[PDB]
Amino acid sequence: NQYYGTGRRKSSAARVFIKPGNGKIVINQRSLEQYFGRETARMVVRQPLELVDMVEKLDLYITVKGGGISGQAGAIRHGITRALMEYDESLRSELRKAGFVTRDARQVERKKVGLRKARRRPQFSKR
Amino acid sequence: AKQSMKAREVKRVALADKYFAKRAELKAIISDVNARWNAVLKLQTLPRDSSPSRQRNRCRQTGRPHGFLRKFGLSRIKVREAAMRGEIPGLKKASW
Amino acid sequence: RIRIRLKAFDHRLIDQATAEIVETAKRTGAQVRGPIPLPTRKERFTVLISPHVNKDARDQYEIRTHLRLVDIVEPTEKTVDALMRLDLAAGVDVQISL
Amino acid sequence: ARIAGINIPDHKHAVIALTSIYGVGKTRSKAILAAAGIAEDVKISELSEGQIDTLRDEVAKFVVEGDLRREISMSIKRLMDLGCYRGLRHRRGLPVRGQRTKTNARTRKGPRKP
Amino acid sequence: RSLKKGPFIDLHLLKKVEKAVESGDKKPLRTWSRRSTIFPNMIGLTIAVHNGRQHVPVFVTDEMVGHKLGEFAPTRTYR
Amino acid sequence: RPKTLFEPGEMVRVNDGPFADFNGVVEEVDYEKSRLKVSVSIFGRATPVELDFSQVEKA
Amino acid sequence: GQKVHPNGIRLGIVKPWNSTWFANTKEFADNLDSDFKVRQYLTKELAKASVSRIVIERPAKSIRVTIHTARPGIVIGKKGEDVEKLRKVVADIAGVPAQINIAEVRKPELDAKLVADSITSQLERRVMFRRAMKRAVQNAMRLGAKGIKVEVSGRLGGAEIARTEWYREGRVPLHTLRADIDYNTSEAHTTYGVIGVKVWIFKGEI
RNA sequence: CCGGCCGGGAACUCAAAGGAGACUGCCAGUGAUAAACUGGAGGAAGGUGGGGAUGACGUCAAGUCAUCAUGGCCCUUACGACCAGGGCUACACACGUGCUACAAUGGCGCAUACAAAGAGAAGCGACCUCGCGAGAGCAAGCGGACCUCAUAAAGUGCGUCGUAGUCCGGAUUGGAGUCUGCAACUCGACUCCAUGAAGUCGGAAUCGCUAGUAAUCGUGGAUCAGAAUGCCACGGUGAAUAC
RNA sequence: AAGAACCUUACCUGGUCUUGACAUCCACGGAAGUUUUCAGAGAUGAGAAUGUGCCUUCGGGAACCGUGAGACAGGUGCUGC
Repeated sequence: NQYYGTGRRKSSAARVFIKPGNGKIVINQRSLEQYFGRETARMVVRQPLELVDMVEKLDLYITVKGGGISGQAGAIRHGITRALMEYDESLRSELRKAGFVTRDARQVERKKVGLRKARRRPQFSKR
Repeated sequence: AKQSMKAREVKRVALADKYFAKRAELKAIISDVNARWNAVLKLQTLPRDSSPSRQRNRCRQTGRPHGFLRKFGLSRIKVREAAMRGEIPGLKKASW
Repeated sequence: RIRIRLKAFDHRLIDQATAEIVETAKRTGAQVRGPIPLPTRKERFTVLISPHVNKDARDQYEIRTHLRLVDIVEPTEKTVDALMRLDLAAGVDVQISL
Repeated sequence: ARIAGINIPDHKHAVIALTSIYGVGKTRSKAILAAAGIAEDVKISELSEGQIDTLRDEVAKFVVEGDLRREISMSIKRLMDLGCYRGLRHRRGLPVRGQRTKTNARTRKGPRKP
Repeated sequence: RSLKKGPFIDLHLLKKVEKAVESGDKKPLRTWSRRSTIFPNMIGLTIAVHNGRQHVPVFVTDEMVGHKLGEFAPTRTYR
Repeated sequence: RPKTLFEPGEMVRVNDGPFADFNGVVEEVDYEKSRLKVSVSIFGRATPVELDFSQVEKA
Repeated sequence: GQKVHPNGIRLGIVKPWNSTWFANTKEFADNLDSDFKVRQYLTKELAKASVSRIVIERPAKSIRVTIHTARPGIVIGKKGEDVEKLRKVVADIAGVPAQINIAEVRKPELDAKLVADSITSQLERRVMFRRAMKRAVQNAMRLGAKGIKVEVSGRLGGAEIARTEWYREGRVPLHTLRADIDYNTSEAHTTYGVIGVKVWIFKGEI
């Protein structure tokens, strides 16, 4: 298949193309280096793009949709796991063992009434 | 209760909507000058209750000054009564 | 080209109505687009339950406008003769567009 | 480059040296900044007469320092001389712009006294 | 603190001030409205501003031109 | 050309269309929209529809 | 005090909405105020007609009001003259053409609002409240509802200290959402004070 | 036009309807051969999957007669009713709640990223022109998956500051645009140009939080002519620790 | 209080009350209305110009407007014990 994006994390659904050769991430027909190359936390989110280990013979074009950067990395990671299962079902045990096939269902909780945030409660005076 | 306030609100809505707000609009577009003033003095002469900003929104069932919800047209307690009864269409308890 | 837009507060009502319009288009035989699901507009109202002092005590409310577009490709005089009171649902508000 | 102040720039910004000079707001600083257009944290050695003349004419063209002290003191003073309440109510020191005085305004009222 | 499309004065106050100038001498012109800017036509007149049951007499000088009638009336009483 | 002059506020009733035997009053016309705004009662339901002389055949 | 309205919590799942129309933001408050005035006129004119629910459904131009009534004869009147006077009346309140249809409330001892106004009118006519409540619960249990709970509140039997007395038979599973529970409240303006009657009737599990 | 833009296609994201799925279903070990517990496979989710809505009989004669209804009592040429200016915004101070701080894990400047949820017709208002600017002029598109609010900010990448009381920004009346012109005096928010206070991490004490949580960063809505640092929602980054 | 510049909005001044701002009646008169002039801080007065259409089995009926007496209104007045 054409290695299109699948897989979701937080508010992100993946839109990446991966194709054989050597790898350099380019986004919206523009470079990762021009956009965000030497960015810190970008190594932290580039590592899950490669944690699927399915980069070693490929080229990367990323224009994923939704969320922020780490959520986008989670969606791209889940997508390369799905691409791997669809391509050959053999590494399903190792991908589940690494924990990559699980969709991270952790999502932000709603603001609740009488509470300033989801769980944070207004300061209480005893007297 | 508070029947005078509803009579007052009736008077302001009647002066603003029907008697005026053609004259007041023409006076305001003259009053902004673009290349003491007669239009401002005529706008002074027009009655005070003709201003739309003197209308205070009131509950249509009770006339409560505070707590009005303008989609329903009622204050919060009457809205809750009609929602629980079923009189407000499509309104149910949100549970997201 | 004649696109019909349908809004309701009840999804069962709007499915029954969009089936009636889609069946009418099929009975004429002109091409129709499907009942296209356009996003539900949800309005949330948070009203205080107590008349007096209780701020934290509130209850939440939602109105859901369900929406569907049917978009008849070819208008027909047999359709236009049959359209009169074809919806027959008070909950469904229908807006045609040429 | 001291014109109508107690502060002379000392290897620092002209715009904040004038800003530390009383009676002058930020826009005269901004205008002299646009006139300069270099780093102003360059040294004060060879202070430029061009900078001295430009800042003097610009503070002269806009509101001059000391009119602020004049405005407060004479507004209080002449409405006291007339006996109108505006001089007294500007004299007492509580803020008249509209700030609450029920629990705040300690900047105008100093430290608390019981 | 006001638009530059127009200066503001009450129309009854403008009429009463121009009648005061046409008379050339007047007693305190009792004005209930405080939201009126002092005109240069007001200088040399005594305008009596309303602040409740007390009655404040304000005599215009040349300084108090851009200011309204209200700031020369004390609204509240303090120790 | 039949009825080439266009008059605002003119009432036409289409027997073939669903608006037959229906009476309505047009208080507001949106000239700034550049589409004729009448609360046309369609299928026995009165809702505002934008309309044009090219869009609907005049009766 | 701590209890949710059963109709309100069940308004989409089991119970139907009383007013069924679509309105945008311009027509919503006007439609609802017209509805409150239509319901108030119909209640006060049909106080003796045993009214249960008023269902208002409008296709924008027209208005249709369906009155659920235990006695259709009194509201229908002589050859529809009474219904025609209410039709002209609802037309003048609504400002749009009206049509009034009539639904018969078979088994009025199961309907909540009807047994509520029965206990309320009895309490006005000085029937003892224990007797009226026991008559209501036994009549509903006899006619075939699975459960009935009747709560009376305030100034009971001409006493200064208010009390709330509830008589319960069968099941009223209020916490479950499937249960069709018609709940209604009626208000008695007795000479010593206001007495409030609350009825829940659990007819089946849907 | 290298803009899905455009033929096309419906394949994905997606929208919103209907289903499937998770029940200790399966396996082991324990237990009493029971309920059940502890692990494991599968699976997206595993043992209330996460959160919401749901608050039993009653308690405090708890709160609301001022949302509305209401028993009794009182006023009815006044305790009714209209108007204009005032007060609810005052201040010797003392508590409870939130904002911004006390910098360098930060400021300032430039360039560049990635979102969700809402609202909108006497409304949302692009675009272009003119303003340091709040804004003004002209004004298309829109009752909305279309147009508009609306180039998210934290993030980053280069500089620069390396005590500066810093952009932390409090402070009377000045110079202005807007709202409604009853009308910004008392008493609007706003780039305001006003002067650059206090504070160098806070005594006794005391509060919130167990995972997408705290913390931090923005966005929207109701109320509303204008008037949030409040309330109600929304997403971004994302801990520490439970012996 | 999901919004105090006026309004909201009770509490000091100027006017009003037997129909009150707000409903229902009864009598009389006038279409309702729109444009203005003077006075006043202002609902308030004091005036002019036009509109008697609409309709009644015209022995004149309207939504209304104003006045005149009584029932009545009106109360964000008290007691959540």
